[PDB]
Amino acid sequence: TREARISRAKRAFVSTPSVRKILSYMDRCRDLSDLESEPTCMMVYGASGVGKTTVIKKYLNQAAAAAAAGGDIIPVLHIELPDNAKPVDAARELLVEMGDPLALYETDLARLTKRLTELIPAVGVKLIIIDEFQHLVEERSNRVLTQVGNWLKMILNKTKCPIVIFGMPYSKVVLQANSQLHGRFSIQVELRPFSYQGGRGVFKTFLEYLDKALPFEKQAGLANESLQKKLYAFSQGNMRSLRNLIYQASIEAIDNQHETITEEDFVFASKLTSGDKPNSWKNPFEEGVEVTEDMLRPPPKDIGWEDYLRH
Amino acid sequence: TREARISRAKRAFVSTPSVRKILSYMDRCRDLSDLESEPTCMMVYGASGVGKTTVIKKYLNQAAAAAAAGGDIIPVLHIELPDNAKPVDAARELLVEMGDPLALYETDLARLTKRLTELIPAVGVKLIIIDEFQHLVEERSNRVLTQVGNWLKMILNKTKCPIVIFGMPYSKVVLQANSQLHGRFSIQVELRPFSYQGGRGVFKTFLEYLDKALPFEKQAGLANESLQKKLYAFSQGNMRSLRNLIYQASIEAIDNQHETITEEDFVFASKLTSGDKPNSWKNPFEEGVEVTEDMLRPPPKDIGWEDYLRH
Ligand SMILES: Nc1ncnc2c1ncn2[C@@H]1O[C@H](COP(=O)(O)OP(=O)(O)OP(=O)(O)O)[C@@H](O)[C@H]1O
Ligand SMILES: Nc1ncnc2c1ncn2[C@@H]1O[C@H](COP(=O)(O)OP(=O)(O)OP(=O)(O)O)[C@@H](O)[C@H]1O
Repeated sequence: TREARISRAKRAFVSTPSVRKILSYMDRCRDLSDLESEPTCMMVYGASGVGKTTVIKKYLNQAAAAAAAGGDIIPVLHIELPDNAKPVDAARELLVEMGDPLALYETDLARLTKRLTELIPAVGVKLIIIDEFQHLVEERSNRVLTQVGNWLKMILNKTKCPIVIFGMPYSKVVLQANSQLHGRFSIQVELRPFSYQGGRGVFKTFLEYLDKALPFEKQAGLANESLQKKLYAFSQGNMRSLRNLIYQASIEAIDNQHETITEEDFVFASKLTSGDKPNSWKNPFEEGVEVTEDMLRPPPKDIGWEDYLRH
Repeated sequence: TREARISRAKRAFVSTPSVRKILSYMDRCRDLSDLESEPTCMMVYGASGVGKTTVIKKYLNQAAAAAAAGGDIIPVLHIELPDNAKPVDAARELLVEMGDPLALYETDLARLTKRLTELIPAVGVKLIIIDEFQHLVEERSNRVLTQVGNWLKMILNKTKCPIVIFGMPYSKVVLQANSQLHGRFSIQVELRPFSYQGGRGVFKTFLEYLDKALPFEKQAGLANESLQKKLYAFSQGNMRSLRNLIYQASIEAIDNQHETITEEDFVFASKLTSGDKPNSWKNPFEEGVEVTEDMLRPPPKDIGWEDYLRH
């Protein structure tokens, strides 16, 4: 098995230009906010499985590895909002995250704000990052709760720490609720999936950078004339499922004697990870499924919005 | 009676490949976690009576027999969470378990964390194992409490000891509560019951290894053409009830003159241990009950989830 090759095949990262555009903007946000005056407050979108958490873990690596190895400073922070977040609920988890506090046996929402606003200059927080903004909409109706939104405006105007919010593409109507939240968050971006399969794409260079990143030491055989056809036939532009199927083929090749990912084990990888796909999506690998041109069609605009049509 | 034969008939263990897969993964977790950097933190599932406690007692035998006979080291630990566990409640029982402390007349949850984090390198804990993770969901509603979850993340990030959590299959939504708990627990497995009765199963080899493991010195007569039919008719794939009925037949055979388990005393064993079964489950042994093919049907996916539908 040689589990080093397995973990080294799973932990692989390809920097598409949108990702480095993002990380450049967050360093821009980090040492552009001067902690004297009003911050910049970027907002990042992206659908399910487009690489968001990988982006922020890249960011806390390249921004906080040496400063977390040096001492208890914690300049950048990483937060997910729990579902249907009460303002005291999000505030207390954001508080027990940073520092070494006890911090949550009292739930009073004024005195823990006191403790968090005295601690946010005490350890020297350079940036606060929130992962999951779509948790503030109701399940069965599309009312949105902005107790946490006005609380986040309060902690923004209290201490001038920059905030970078990630979230689903349907989570922006929450920002359409509070207009002061809408104006305070100026930079919204678009981390949409891979667009086309027609040729000379960013998809190409991503694919062959992943190919040299793979643990097989000669060639992976991928990013070819017909392979990206069935690859884009399998995953829409969907980064998580593409990488998942690729990893599930790579483990199958390293289970036995195999020199590269080839045409006997990539099929069984299509057999496993075909579960999340819809019924009208077509299964292209086993016996005779040639792929029409309309099925490599680019992803629509409401690609991170199908959590929202039904209600 | 000859109670040696009774205890030697009760304490019998058959290593199906999923069990040795597990124990290989926990030795992998034990001396893969280096106690310098971030651990691996496996999670194990399994329904009621699938052999979990037997697996961990096998593990503390084969991992800690000689080191517990040598001195007070206690490298591996065994913990069950009490029901509706307060963080101080789970922490104090995890504390009085290891070492020889007094440890629970104070319930302060900061200073006992102090004592436990100075003691976890003092005795040299190699691994902490928790049995019962399903105790953190509410009875009447499906709110889950994650005071203990964030406390377990705290003790995970404080000292870098690997943690192996066992639990019910419906207990994974608790891990879906905290996303940092979800990401910190990477390896989740599937200890599901025995799948089919159709032939050439793992069930076969398990059955005849149990047959040679039985105290009768010629043959047990089991694992035959028609016996596994009524065996899988009695127990679904359910290891506890299968082993229980087998033991209740073996005691009945050794109560009087009997040379093997046979067709007069195995019936009375079906008479006793038919209580836990549902009403629509069919009782197949007494007079004329031939078993249809649909009743050897494989167990469903929500087989460890019927504690969860009603609320
Ligand atoms: N730039 C990249 N290069 C290689 N693999 C990537 C890249 N970005 C993401 N992946 C893969 O995609 C998978 C999904 O990542 P991630 O969870 O960050 O997406 P996401 O949009 O945050 O999904 P979710 O929002 O549901 O968490 C990861 O397992 C990772 O291996
Ligand atoms: N590999 C095995 N070989 C033989 N017997 C076994 C094996 N595994 C389990 N058993 C039998 O199954 C019974 C139930 O064991 P165990 O309690 O570990 O299951 P469990 O899933 O932990 O149940 P619970 O979770 O309710 O404690 C035991 O009495 C044991 O005799």
